[PDB]
Amino acid sequence: DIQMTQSPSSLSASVGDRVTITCRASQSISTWLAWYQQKPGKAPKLLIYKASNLHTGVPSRFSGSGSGTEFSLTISGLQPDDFATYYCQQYNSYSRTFGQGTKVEIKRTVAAPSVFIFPPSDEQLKSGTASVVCLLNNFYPREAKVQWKVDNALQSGNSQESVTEQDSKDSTYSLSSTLTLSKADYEKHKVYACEVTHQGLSSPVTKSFNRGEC
Amino acid sequence: EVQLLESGGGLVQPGGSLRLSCAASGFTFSHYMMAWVRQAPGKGLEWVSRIGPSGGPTHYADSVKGRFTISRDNSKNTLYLQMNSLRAEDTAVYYCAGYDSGYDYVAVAGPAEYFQHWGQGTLVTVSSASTKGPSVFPLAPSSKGGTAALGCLVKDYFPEPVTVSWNSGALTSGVHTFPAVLQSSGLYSLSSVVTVPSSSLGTQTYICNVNHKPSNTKVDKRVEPKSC
Amino acid sequence: QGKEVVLLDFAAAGGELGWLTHPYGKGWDLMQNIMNDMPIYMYSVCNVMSGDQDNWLRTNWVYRGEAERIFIELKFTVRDCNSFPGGASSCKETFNLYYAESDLDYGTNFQKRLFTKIDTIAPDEITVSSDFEARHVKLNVEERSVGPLTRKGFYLAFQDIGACVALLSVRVYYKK
Repeated sequence: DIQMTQSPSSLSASVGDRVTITCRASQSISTWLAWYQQKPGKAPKLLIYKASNLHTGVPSRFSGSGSGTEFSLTISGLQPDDFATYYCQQYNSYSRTFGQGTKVEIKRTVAAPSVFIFPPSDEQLKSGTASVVCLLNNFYPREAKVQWKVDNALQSGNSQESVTEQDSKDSTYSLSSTLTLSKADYEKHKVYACEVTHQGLSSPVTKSFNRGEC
Repeated sequence: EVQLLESGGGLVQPGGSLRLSCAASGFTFSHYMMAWVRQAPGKGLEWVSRIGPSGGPTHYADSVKGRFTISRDNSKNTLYLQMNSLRAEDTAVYYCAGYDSGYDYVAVAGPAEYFQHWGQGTLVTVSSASTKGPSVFPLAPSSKGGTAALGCLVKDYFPEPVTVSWNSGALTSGVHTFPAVLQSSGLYSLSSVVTVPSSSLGTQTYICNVNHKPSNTKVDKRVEPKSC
Repeated sequence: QGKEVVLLDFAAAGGELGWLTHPYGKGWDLMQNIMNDMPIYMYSVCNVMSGDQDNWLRTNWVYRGEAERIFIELKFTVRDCNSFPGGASSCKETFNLYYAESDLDYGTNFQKRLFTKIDTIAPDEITVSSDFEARHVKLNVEERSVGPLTRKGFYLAFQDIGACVALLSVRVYYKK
């Protein structure tokens, strides 16, 4: 089949900027390419078709170019509501394949996360299970590493992570990782540390606690 | 004024079936090519199927072929999708989409077509889980100089969503309620956190209010910070 | 025999022949398509809703040789205006064929004011909306000629004024 490949997969821009997103076909598709916008929790909307024709109603700050293999969407003078995900779709064949997406995010200053760690509650520890929680709070670039350690010993397969979308106030992200263990395992050990690596930190920050003594 | 409304979405066991509907209004439905496109949670868009104006030519994505059927009733202005032998992988928002040649300003038609108009979509969850209320547990801090964070862990519920507020809505600033994550067991888990000055901790009351409509769970959980 | 001698043959170039378009960006564009299990290239424009359209396509400079009179055969499709809701007053179904002669090749320097009109070209068969959706193509053939040529070479040009037109063949010849 014809595969579509969008670049970059994410992009950071400020309002007023001019940004260009790329779409490449693994084989030729003439000019039969369409571009769509999608904001979160909403249906997509057509922006461009024919690989350069503007749909009715679509602002003229969007423009598309290309043919055969290489295509391009350009947005000049980003407005606040152009931060969204953009998809391409080829319609040269019946498979009607779309690209994976390009997310246009808002650009912002570097910001280290404030990091907190939470032991499991006495109420859960009744239930026979036990969850420890790390929180990274208000940081820019979304990229970070989070490492659980138990009695100073590395954990894997044992945790799940979750990130919020960009804050509408200060354009930061927050992240939480939950380390889930059985009660019997938990009661065995003492130091539950949370180690965090991130660009705004000149070195990795650790928050820890010892079960039994505050 | 072109309007498309999907319905029929909901929860179904693996191997089960479901039939979706799209109610169109504000245009001459009989002249449009109609399609379904879907979107697995956290993922991209995937064309599912299409049908011509007359009920005409039908095509299916290789991942759906032999299991799904598309049809239309041009006198009820309604589009249908019969989904059989469903699997966890078919879990998605299903979108109704339309194309009409009268707004396609090109001298010669492309071979496949593109989507001018989209409905708002309907969620199909295929899963062997049944409804189940969450446990709600506090995330307590201690007493350390600076700002402190504090929270609620809403754990082991099916299905989505859950709502959380703090102090019955009186506390709105710096609340972060995270996206739910599906656990290995099939149930969801989520945390809600707020930051607060640590000087508050001995003095100000912090209660999270969690509601889970599907099971009628409402719980006000106090979060008591830890002291020595 | 009165053999024909071909001076320019668009379809025969197989998509390798780029012509000048003016305004650059909006207006005519080269595209590719399959007709009769064969790849066919065409210049195309379909700006039928805005109604201030003045889009020009210009051939390459063609050497005249011994030709004193030339014959221009066009093959084209045009879509039915009535196939576009809200296009009553903006949509057209004709285009204009122009030419200009010169001793030198002006390259990308396009001066539409030096061009004289040969004719309005109009289709005998529009492409109605069920033809379009079935991917059948109503081909029209129109021939014109222009009188004694004097300079070393010539251009031909096609002005779109708001029609939905696809130009598949442009053949210029003289009769020996």
